[PDB]
Amino acid sequence: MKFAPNFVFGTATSSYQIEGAHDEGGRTPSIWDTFCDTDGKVFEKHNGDVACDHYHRFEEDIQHIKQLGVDTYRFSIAWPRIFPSKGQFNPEGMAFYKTLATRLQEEGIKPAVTLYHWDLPMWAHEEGGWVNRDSVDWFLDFARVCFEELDGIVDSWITHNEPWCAGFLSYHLGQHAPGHTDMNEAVRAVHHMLLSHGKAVEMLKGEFNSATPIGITLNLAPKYAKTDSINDQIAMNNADGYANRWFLDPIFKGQYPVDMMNLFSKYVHTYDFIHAGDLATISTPCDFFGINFYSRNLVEFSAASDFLHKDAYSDYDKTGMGWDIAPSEFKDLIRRLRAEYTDLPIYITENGAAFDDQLVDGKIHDQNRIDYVAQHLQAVSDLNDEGMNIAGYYLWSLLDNFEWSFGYDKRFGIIYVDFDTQERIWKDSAHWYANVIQTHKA
Amino acid sequence: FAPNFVFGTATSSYQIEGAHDEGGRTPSIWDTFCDTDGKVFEKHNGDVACDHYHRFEEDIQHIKQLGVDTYRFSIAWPRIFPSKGQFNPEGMAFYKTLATRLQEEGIKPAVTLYHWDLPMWAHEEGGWVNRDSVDWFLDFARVCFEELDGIVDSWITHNEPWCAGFLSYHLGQHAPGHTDMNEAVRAVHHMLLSHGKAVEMLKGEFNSATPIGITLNLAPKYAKTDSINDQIAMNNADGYANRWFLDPIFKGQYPVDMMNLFSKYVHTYDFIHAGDLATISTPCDFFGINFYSRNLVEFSAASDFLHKDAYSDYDKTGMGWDIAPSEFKDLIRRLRAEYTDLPIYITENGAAFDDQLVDGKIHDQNRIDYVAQHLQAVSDLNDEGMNIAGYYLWSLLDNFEWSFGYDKRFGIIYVDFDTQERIWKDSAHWYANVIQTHKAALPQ
Amino acid sequence: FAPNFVFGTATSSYQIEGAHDEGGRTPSIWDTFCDTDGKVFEKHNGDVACDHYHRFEEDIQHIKQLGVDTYRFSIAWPRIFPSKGQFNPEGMAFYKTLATRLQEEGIKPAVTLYHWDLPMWAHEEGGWVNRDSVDWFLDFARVCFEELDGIVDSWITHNEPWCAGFLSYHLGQHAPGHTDMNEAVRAVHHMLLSHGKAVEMLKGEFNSATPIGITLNLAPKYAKTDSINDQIAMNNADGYANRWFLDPIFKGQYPVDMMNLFSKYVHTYDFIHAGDLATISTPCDFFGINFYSRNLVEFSAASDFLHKDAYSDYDKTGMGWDIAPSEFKDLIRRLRAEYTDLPIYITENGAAFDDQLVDGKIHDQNRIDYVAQHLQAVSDLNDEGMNIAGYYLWSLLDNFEWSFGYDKRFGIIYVDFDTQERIWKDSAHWYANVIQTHKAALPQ
Amino acid sequence: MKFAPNFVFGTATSSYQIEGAHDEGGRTPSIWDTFCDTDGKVFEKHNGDVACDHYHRFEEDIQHIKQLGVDTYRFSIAWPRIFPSKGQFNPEGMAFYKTLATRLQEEGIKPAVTLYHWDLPMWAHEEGGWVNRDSVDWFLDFARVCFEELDGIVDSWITHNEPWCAGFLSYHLGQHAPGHTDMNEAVRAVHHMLLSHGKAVEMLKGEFNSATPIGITLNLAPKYAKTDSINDQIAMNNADGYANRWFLDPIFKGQYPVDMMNLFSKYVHTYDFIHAGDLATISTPCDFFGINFYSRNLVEFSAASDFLHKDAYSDYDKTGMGWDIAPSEFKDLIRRLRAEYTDLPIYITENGAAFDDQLVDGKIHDQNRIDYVAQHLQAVSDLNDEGMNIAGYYLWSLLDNFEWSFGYDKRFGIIYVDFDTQERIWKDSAHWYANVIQTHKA
Repeated sequence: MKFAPNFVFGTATSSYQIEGAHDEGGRTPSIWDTFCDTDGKVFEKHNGDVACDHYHRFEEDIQHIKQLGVDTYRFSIAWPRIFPSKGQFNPEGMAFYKTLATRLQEEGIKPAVTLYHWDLPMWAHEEGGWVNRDSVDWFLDFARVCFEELDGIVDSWITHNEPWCAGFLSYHLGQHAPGHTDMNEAVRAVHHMLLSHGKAVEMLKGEFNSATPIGITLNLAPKYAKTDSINDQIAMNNADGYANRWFLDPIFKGQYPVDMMNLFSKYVHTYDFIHAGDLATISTPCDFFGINFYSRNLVEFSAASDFLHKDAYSDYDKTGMGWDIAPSEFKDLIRRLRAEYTDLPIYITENGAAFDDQLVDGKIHDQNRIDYVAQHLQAVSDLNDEGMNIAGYYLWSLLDNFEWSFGYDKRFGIIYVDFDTQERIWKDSAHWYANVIQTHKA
Repeated sequence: FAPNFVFGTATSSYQIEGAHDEGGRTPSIWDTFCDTDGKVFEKHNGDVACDHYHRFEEDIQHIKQLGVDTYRFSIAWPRIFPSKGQFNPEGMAFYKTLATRLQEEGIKPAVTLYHWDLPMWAHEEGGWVNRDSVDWFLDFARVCFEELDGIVDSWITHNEPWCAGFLSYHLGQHAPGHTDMNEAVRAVHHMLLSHGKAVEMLKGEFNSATPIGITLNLAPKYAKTDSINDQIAMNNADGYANRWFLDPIFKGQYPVDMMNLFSKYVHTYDFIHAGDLATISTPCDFFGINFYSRNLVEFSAASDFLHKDAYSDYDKTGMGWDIAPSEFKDLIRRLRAEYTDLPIYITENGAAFDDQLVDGKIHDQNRIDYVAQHLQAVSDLNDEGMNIAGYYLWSLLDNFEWSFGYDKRFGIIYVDFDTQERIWKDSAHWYANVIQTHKAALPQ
Repeated sequence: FAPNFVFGTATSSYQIEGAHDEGGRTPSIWDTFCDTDGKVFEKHNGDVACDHYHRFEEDIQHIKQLGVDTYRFSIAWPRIFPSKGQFNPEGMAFYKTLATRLQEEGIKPAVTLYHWDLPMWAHEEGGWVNRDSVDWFLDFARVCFEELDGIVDSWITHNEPWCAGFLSYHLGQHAPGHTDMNEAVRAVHHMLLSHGKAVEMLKGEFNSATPIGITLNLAPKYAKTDSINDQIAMNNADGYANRWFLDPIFKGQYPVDMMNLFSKYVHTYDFIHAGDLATISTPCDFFGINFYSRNLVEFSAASDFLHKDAYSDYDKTGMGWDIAPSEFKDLIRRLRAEYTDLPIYITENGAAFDDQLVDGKIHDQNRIDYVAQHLQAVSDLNDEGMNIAGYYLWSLLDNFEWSFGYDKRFGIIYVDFDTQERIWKDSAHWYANVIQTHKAALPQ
Repeated sequence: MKFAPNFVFGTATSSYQIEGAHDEGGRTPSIWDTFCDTDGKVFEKHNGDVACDHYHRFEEDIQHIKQLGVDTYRFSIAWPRIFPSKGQFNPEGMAFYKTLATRLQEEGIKPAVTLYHWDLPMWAHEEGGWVNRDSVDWFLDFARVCFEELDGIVDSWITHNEPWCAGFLSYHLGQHAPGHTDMNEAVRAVHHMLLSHGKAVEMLKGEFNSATPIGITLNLAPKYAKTDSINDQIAMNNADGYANRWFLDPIFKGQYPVDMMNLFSKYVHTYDFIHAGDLATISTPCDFFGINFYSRNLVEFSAASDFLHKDAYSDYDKTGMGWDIAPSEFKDLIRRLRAEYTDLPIYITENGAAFDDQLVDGKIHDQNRIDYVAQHLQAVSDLNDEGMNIAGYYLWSLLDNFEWSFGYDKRFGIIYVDFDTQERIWKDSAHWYANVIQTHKA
């Protein structure tokens, strides 16, 4: 495990998962506030009302981040804090992020700032949300004030976090807010996310004339055929198209994959929501490429599935989410990206694991989480020996937090959080990560 | 309840028998499915189960002490034809003895021919997807009729073709675990046609008057809202669960709304031959219903069949199923209005809850309450003229609950699967007392 | 025929009027469709047509000499509202004069409001796909009612929504020529709802007793063989052509078998709002039927709607359509058994044949024979109590036959489109004599 | 117009379209005999009972071919003459083809022999025809006796003619025999045709140890988008997949195009009829590549079409089939094939046109057919100047003949045939073609 002196270590969070203060500072509800309150959607109707109370306790968390010695803190800006109503900027909301980023710079920590990490304002939802092509303009007005007020104190920008989740998981499979099950809505939502990404990049580099590094973050889950049958090859292909190529191709090639457009045409009977110039804008050149990586999926064919695939039995070790622990597949992915897609510097903007953490005598001996991270850092190092140019690794997450549809039932943090008292207790993985970074610095 | 109302309790062969490779028994599709990775909870299987093949006398005594009029069980096809065309007298002898012993104790044997244990040899030739499955079943039913018709009180041809057909060949959750809608409609068709042919054989060729019928699981479907989309959703859920089976049996046709919907996958219906539906709808003596719950549903634009489950605020069993006795009543009234005047047996009803053994007892007041509510509904329905002739409580014993393995307990008698000890739960004592109370109300 | 049976003849505005840019008229979807390459035979159009807007007096005299009780015509929406919200008195004056003149000659005006000439301004806002089309139509119907209700004998709201909806927005053969099943179901819905709302307006707001109804083209469907696949095929052809329209109008619902089939393309039905179907099914005074032929169909595994045309050995018209008077009778009997007791007008029936002008005459014995057979069928049906109150012969004049242009002649009067000369075909003389003969049978 | 001395000129026919003698010499009916007799399927129930009576008049036709001066005569062998019943070889049927090819060699004319040109025996149809994987073996037994008895006197072999027609037009669109409309049957039929091709090639080169040149003939119709909209791009893609790539990819890449497998999965819910090794065999190396080329298609998107496309309005000059005259598109095609698919030598195994031929004073002044051929020969010459290696051109057809579902209503011949009397009358295009070949020979 050897990293170039240039390599950045990071840790990451998002606004709705940690901030709390959900109705303070002028903040109006997001699609996730109301989704948490919809029956059946979130584990035990858990919500982000209080979360990690980070809005109030940000100073303490800055100290935790300082003590880790990470070069970089990745966080998101709450859209509903900045534009709590349409066209109505909220200076109090912007002040919190201005302070946050100023304070991080003062402590010598790079702010890596995600603009959209899933907390769409309810007023936007009420007009059709991401399905409405106007969402692109709503997003640009949000990005514009962010750039006006923060570009000078931010180290890098990430436009969108996981449009597969915000698009497909949210509007097709109905597991994430706003919980719809409509493939036409989903492809329109994704398209508008990606186009909003491209336009914000053009805005930053054109009219702001800024050289701040900017890119998108995609979650990528490499897909494997259970057998070598032709059916299972189709299945892998289609799982891969649905999770990965539907996003990679527009961003890097300026095209959607026609094989997936044909498969999606069981629901989507026109593609005229893709206007001339959209794909050129989606593929506007960026400074780096962000990857959230958690696992692979083994799949096989299903004659009864619209998209011709279903999950297959996996015999791998699994995290407490039930996801495969899959570092070799992480390496397959990165090689593929370099062979097929891009030469840009890569940041692993998220990697991490939930395990059934046990608090005993004020400690958390999360050897399982240590083993997970160690394997993936090892893989990064080895990939960097092949010239794969992974510029950095941000560990998800700084803190245990609101894990979406699972609520507080799933802990991804290297720092444990008692959600009653708000106490932070470093897990063994925090102590170990701090040390790994220090060893690299020598 | 009426003086001729029957109280019962129910099991099936693979879920209780064990002795999976004894007495000439060869593997069923469930034996191999249990061994297929990812299909059954912790790869649990029916190798031992409740070891009933060995302990049947003990279980008979349990049945006797319960005071039930009826014991419903199934015949393991792989015990009877362990290979194609090769009858196994030792397998039949177990069932002949079982039924004789029940009669000797004054208990009516209600016998299910097919409760899901298709022989592997049949599966290896295409299973229920193959139209020859009708003849394979017929040969099975024929020898059962030859050897047992004199000793059984009633016959049930098929148990839950929605499960054996759709859950098994379309949704892949039950053996053999396929996910192919064309296989699944062919499978269901052959099961229903096999039922029709078995009833014709019993009444024509055997000239027997033994009551015979089919058992369907029926799950009434409700719309979340009154929007037309949600009405379409309820229509299609109800077609998929219920009407696909009820229409052929009682009307001699398949519902064309569902044929059209299924034509996203099924591009020909020529597997339905001339005469098939006339045979499927051949007249029977009763209609068996397995009832557990309702489903509340709504529309989904991204679903092939236009529906998905909607959130339910009902009290639920340990399966997460709604406790839905009012909906049971809507179901029974609907059947009388739209489908049949035949006498109805509730061939299964019951519940799984998280049973705790404490100081040798099982305080399953939740199961008691579940059953009480449905018995009350039966009684009420019978006051309306709805002619429910009996109720069989699923199940006598905790047993192998399919893809959930031994993790879900439906028994009124607890079974410790390490020791095979039977321990009566509170629900067993209570059920025995409910039957006594009903008998004490009748004039002797 | 009965003493109050009416004989008629029929046209529509765009097919005969001409003067396409005069009198304030702005273009319809057909004007622009005729100019779109590949859509209409030799890019023929309705610029001149039969020049009836100018020659109406001559045509009235022709109608008078025929002796018909009724003349059915349509009102050009682009003459009345040439722009959204801008009423055009000069356009209305033509129709006021026309109807007044018909009355003065003792001829009943049967008036079609929508016969396919949607204004381009409406099309540019989404046409019939837009729910606002209901209000646009309503404003059109309102002024027609205001200005003409006193002078018209009956109203027909819509002519052939299967054509205006499916043939136009799904199969792309008629204006505006789209091929989108979601547009097509929305279009049909808005046409039917517009009908319902217009009838409510006439009877509620205008408090008028003028008879009003809708006109559907209906094409009875037959299976090539008795296989279930061919039965499914006939079911789906009949749903697509007929039941999609009959069920909402007479039953207040859309057929769910067809909703399911159409869900290969249509993934939500929330364009049907609360109240829509109650309004669509509002009671009317008669039911209009345009009848031309049957279709024999069979199954096709490769067709979305599971059917295709089957070979027909029937005698055929110059359109290649079956000559099918027996099937006309099955249709009318079926309507009385399953849908309605309302009086029926045959608002169109007729045929195209390859007419030859020779020495100033047209010997169309083929058209005579076609019409004779259907008139005989009407008479026979009326002896059975089937209550067909009238028959309107399509058409008075050879005219613009849509995507076929002037290449197909349905008139009983021949029109030389170079000179505008009208020449009575043998069928016109014969029809006049048939009406005389019927009048001479009645006691004066 | 200059052709290498090596360039071969040809003319072409097929057995059922010219032979007649339908019930003589032991010949049993083909799927086309019975299709012609099925109501509604063929123009005026025309059939090949007599056709051009070539079975009897072959000597005269050899003389016509001689007089043309063509290097090559392309013809087909009637399967129902060779195996009129399953497993029952018919020496009388083989003798006619042995004589035919011996006589052509004696006159110094290369026989180019098509094995399957659409006349499947009714006994094969009765067992499921090309849908049945056993069709591969039935075909091999036919090919085997052909090779045994004819390889020594044949100049080249063509395994199959237009599997798009024999597969898709015949089993999906129902326009050709046996007239089915079933997409599952169609893809199975095609697959078995292609696999039978590959196996026959392996047989010829392995167990026969023969070096006779062998290849497949595909009809290829290049596809063009009406506009530059994304929808119309999808439409072009799918028209191209359906007509061309579904055949080109297996043959040259050993794969089916997954975009078309996904689109076809509206009807075809499993692809396990493609067994391991099938695609390797389908793509077995061949000596040349045969192209039947007639036209292009301009297409546009349709939301109501399963395969997302429909024909668009064409303003090009058209033949009497209504097909575009499209030589520039012919050149697009050949360039593409060299850029994307193959370097093998190409034979244009069919090119020609039907026009409303007028017989006046014993002549046929078919200037329209001359102009058509001239443009395409010109295009071949120009392509050969770019190094596109078109080794030869066979003009369809030697004779007016039975044009399938159009019967005798469509005349593709350079030699007119009175079908009452059987008289052959050279059209002006015959005289012109003869002369073009002679000019090349100088």
